[PDB]
Amino acid sequence: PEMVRGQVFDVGPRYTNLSYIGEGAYGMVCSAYDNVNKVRVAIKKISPFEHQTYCQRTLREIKILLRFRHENIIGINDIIRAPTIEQMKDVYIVQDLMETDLYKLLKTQHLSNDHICYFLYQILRGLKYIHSANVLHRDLKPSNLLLNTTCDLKICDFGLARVADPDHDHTGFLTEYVATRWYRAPEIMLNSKGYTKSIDIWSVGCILAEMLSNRPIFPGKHYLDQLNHILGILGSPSQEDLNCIINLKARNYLLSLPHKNKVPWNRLFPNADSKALDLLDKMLTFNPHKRIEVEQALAHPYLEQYYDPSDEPIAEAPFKDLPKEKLKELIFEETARFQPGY
Repeated sequence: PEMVRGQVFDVGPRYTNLSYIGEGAYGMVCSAYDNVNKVRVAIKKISPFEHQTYCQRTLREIKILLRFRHENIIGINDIIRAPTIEQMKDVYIVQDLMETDLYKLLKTQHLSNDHICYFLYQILRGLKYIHSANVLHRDLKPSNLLLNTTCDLKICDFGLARVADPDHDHTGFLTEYVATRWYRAPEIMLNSKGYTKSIDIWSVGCILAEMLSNRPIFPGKHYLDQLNHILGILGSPSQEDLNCIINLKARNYLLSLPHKNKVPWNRLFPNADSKALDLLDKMLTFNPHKRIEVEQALAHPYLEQYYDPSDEPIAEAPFKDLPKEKLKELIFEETARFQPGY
């Protein structure tokens, strides 16, 4: 069995000539030569079975990626695992090799307005599909937007995804949250569990801002700091927006802050296309009920050269506490289609 950094990475005989990429979110990633399709691919080794949280996230990711089929969403090409539950200790997920990601690109490359426009279009087209499936991604950020050498953009990492549940979105002030801090919507810190589509649009708006300047717009260092970054640019919420926040601790926190005026986008982003900044404003709207929706964003004048709703498909099959032993069996079942025979 082939080794990579002295750990087993046994994908053969189909996958050979391995090169290390990284130590992943949790699990090692290599490129490898696919000897069937005659192209290099990406492979991630996952070893989740001792922990119910890792079983849950792995199962969730696999079920979603296998159900989805869209040019702006990473697909699963193959899944390698043992023929029996008892022998199954790792799972290998095979994807198209994506040479970079928006995180890497932003650390080194100035993006043209044409690239920003194209990347935003692709993000929203993929997101239209995800949301049409009643799914929230909940961890959109540059490193979760993969790109290949022709700049095809594919959303990945559905580990924190959920079925949308607006009727159970409410919670109290300072309720703990798991998704990446810099791309969290203001309401997460105030009164939201992140079970509405508007959570994802905020993250997209953060990404657009980042594309414009190569720097995160709201780099908070700790839970409440993230909200305070947001308010520093958007300015104090209006009375009407505060009236929407019934929770007293959340509303009173916002009323305790000194009045702060809006920082105009065109001062933050003096080289930006004016239509890009109009769309940015609408995605980075404090009130989630007033925030633009994905399909509305696609129809925005900024994207008019790409907008084509007939070429922006929706999902055919929208989605509607298990011990790790049951989750292992479900992962075994979910990966069965890739085993030799059919």
